Amino acid sequence: GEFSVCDSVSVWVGDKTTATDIKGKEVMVLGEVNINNSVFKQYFFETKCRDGCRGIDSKHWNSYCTTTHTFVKALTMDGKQAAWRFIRIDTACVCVLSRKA
Amino acid sequence: GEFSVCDSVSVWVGDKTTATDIKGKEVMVLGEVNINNSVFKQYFFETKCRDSGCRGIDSKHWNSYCTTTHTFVKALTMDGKQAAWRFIRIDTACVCVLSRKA
Amino acid sequence: DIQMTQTTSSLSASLGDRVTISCRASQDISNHLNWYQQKPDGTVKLLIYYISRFHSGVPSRFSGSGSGTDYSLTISNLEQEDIATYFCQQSKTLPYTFGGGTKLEIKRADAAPTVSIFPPSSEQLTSGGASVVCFLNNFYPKDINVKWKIDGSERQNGVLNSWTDQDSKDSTYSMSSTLTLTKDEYERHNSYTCEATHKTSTSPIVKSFNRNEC
Amino acid sequence: DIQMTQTTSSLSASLGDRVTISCRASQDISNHLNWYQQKPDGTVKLLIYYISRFHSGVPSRFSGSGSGTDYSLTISNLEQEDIATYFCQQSKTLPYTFGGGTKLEIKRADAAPTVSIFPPSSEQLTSGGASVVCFLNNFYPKDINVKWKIDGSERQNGVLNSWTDQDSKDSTYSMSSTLTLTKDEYERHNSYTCEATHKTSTSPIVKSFNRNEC
Amino acid sequence: QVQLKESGPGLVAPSQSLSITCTVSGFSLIGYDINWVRQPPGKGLEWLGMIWGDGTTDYNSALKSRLSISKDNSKSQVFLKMNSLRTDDTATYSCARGGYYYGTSYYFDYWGQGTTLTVSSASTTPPSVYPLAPVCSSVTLGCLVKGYFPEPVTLTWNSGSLSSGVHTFPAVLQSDLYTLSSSVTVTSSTWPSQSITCNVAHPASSTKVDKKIEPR
Amino acid sequence: QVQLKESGPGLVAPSQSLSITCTVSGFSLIGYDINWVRQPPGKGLEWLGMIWGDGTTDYNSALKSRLSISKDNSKSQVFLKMNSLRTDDTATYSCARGGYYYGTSYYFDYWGQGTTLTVSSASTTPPSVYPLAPVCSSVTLGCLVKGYFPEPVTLTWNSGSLSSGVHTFPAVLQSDLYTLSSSVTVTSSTWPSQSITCNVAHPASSTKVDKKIEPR
Repeated sequence: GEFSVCDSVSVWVGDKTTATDIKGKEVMVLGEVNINNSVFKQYFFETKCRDGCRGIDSKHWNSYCTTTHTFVKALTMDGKQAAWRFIRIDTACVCVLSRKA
Repeated sequence: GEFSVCDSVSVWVGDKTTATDIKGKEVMVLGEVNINNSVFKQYFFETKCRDSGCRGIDSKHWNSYCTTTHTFVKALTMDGKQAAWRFIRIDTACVCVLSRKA
Repeated sequence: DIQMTQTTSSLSASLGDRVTISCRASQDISNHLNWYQQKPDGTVKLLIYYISRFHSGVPSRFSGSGSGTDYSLTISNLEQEDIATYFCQQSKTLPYTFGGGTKLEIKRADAAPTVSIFPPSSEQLTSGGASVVCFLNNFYPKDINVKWKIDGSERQNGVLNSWTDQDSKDSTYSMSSTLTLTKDEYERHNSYTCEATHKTSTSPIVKSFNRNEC
Repeated sequence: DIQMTQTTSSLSASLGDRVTISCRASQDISNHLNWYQQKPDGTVKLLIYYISRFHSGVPSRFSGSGSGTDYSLTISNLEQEDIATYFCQQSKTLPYTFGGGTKLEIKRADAAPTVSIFPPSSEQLTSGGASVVCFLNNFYPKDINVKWKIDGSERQNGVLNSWTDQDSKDSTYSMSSTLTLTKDEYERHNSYTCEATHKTSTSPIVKSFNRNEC
Repeated sequence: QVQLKESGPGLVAPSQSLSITCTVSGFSLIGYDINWVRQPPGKGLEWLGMIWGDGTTDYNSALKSRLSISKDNSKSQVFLKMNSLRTDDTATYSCARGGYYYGTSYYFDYWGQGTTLTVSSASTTPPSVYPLAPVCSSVTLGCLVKGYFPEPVTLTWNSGSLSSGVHTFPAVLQSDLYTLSSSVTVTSSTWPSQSITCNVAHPASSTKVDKKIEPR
Repeated sequence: QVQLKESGPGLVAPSQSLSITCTVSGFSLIGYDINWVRQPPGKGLEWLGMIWGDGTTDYNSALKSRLSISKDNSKSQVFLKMNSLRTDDTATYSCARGGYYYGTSYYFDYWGQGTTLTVSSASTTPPSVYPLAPVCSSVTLGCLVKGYFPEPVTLTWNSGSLSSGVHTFPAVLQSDLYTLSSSVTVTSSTWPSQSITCNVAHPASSTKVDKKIEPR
């Protein structure tokens, strides 16, 4: 059969209040979005690590599992100005290598 | 220093015309979105694999290969004749998957 | 909808054998295929998802493959705890559908049944009924025949039998037969006999009692 | 803004040595830190991103670390091709900022310069000017002194010198000195001398020519 | 540290409504889809519908809009509701958590036990319970549980403690009433010296009876 | 197969506008950010702004809204525009592609060569080019390039083929005019028997001169 090299976990995230946008700024994410008289609860699909990596040649390589991110558009607030901004959310768990000594 | 186990590549995607939504249905993705008299071009941040398995794998006890995994992101779409805000599958990562030999 | 089909819904194997449960989708589902195990205790557990991936806490001996619209679950080195029903599910598109399942009997050595017979309780006779019960416990294989007698004469009507599912620990079967009568009919006769015939003997195992002998 | 600082903007090492280029952010940038190499040919190349990650096609001997707001690039086993300027960049937040860079000289054995002197071209005299040029080529180290003479008398004014950047192949320096005069002044004198003094000798290397001797 | 438990009426007559609640623990409903599933006696599983993490729903079109799911995230409960029941809705109903391996694949990682539901015009009848003492090594005793409706009954011996060598036979249905037997094998010194009792629960009638087995 | 090339005027007077275009190849502008960067002579790099993949922009506030970036995806070109230039805008300007390692970090993976821009009131002056023949093993020859503006000039020998032992010295500025020298070291059997020529390009005046080096 087939295994992950790094154990991941995916969930819906419906209680996001803050985030950092693609320009590096800390912004406030609204709970509700409004697209043409249509009220949607603002939800995010995120994946991250489950707390080196499985199946690594540990004789020649140090390693560990790490959470990587994606940018997804979201309704936000940079102080007083509401806007459609890309923000950083968890999207994956991937292994990263390191040569010893 | 530090290396990827599987080589990924990230781009913006601005010419998406189709996609499959979270309910398994093939839908049409619009080029432009309208949120409160504000016209944004519909863009997507995607990551996938860069084409003898994964780097740094103990190949004596493990078969392996690099694979593109996905995420769901909200998008303005068209299920036939009805426009709606749907979650769709886009590329989001490259990850290694193992397999025991024999 | 997408139909999921398991053409063989019954399967019988021995300890150590390798068994294949198959599954067929009516349209292409690509890799969106999960495998579940429903034990007789009622509980359901995810074994394999995405054709071949393992859910945490699942034995090495399970294995998932697939060609086209055809999908197999393979259990190598069959162990006693694998008595269960195995079913597939496509997660490609709504509505999600499941195969009808494949039930797994694990073979064992032949075992004759322990037979016990019981007259009606005194409580039941006060009510107006009179059921005579015969347990045939812990036998293999599952096929078995129970004949009733009243005063050496065969009695076919009023007989309701019932079979347990295969025991998960010892792989045996059990079965109760019940001869129901009215109080009046039961008091008109003396000898009541339960007679079990099984592959383990050409002669049937006979248990009996007499009503007025007590 | 976030200031990126490289406090030592000049560094000199020998082949095989391990060198550390350092960088300091004025606020926490966490791991959003990139390292670039600008060779003297003008080209710029990404070496390392996210503190320690390698861009494809980058030597093993480069290495990235960091503590707090401090970040280092380490080049082990220094090779001849590493003559370049090394600069950092924070990619945390806009506006993106860069450190002022750290230029790397690679040491070599001392080398006296090849000196050659040239009178004004016939073309230039027709115009009204008269430049006398002296090249001092392929020397090390970089410090050097050029004195001019007209008829055995020192001439300080009208002298413009120019220095190349260190040669990437052989690690030497080169330098042109130019004595500019009016045509009239040049025709009133005969002997013109360029005199180079260098660490490689206490006696200066002298090159000369006479105007009317041709 | 993750379970789902379904609780429901057990019996409802044709044309009346159905309410089942799935009580969830070890995780939050804000984060996870909940699916409803159904297994008619001696038949395959059937997906009824789901409530996604964000509160949205999807149903099997076969149900003709008769089914609806809602949830209260704070109370950790999901609510199945079905109108205009038929005998075709006779099944065991289970809830199951949805789990994702990235957005690449989807599955049901945790399942509730299941609540049995019978749809019928017949009335709740409690069981009569009778002892089965042997006739005039190891000895076999018994418990006849006659004339109840609907299923199920649960049967234990000495309140669970006597677990080995127990056989509770599936019920048989004759004339709208269920009859079931159970056996236990204990040691001949163990009986009748120490008492052996038969416990029989029948949730639908809320009856609970104990019957000691006494010799003749 | 990934490059960026910047083309620009070379000279503009104070208060006039500036247009540079970045011509891109080996990739599509639909998919990648493009950044603009600036290095004044003998000073550190400075980020000017960027046009994201989706066409939106962000600029360095220090520029006081004087800068703007626009793009044409079909033509593979990015356009820098700057109004109200000052001598402070004297720099080499380069475009660079943005690259992402997931949404986790960000960098400039590919860099253009750079176009030199001088902001000044002075006028374009073409260079006079003079040969440097030796006095009355290996022989050293030369090329004086006097009195031009602005920078740069490029200098090759035998149209590039004579590349070894070439030293082109950085220009020196005296009285609003640049003067530069170049040397080449070749074999005695190569010169004077075979001809040696000095090629001097000056893009700003669109002049190109060749000067053969002849003995006295």
